[PDB]
Amino acid sequence: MVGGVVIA
Amino acid sequence: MVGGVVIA
Amino acid sequence: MVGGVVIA
Amino acid sequence: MVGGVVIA
Repeated sequence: MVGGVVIA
Repeated sequence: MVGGVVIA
Repeated sequence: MVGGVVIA
Repeated sequence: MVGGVVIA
């Protein structure tokens, strides 16, 4: 699993 | 700005 | 699991 | 301004 999140 | 990332 | 929240 | 982030 590779995963990523942003709130900008 | 909030970020995060994983493996795995 | 990867989660993120902003209030602003 | 309130932010939060997690794994996992």
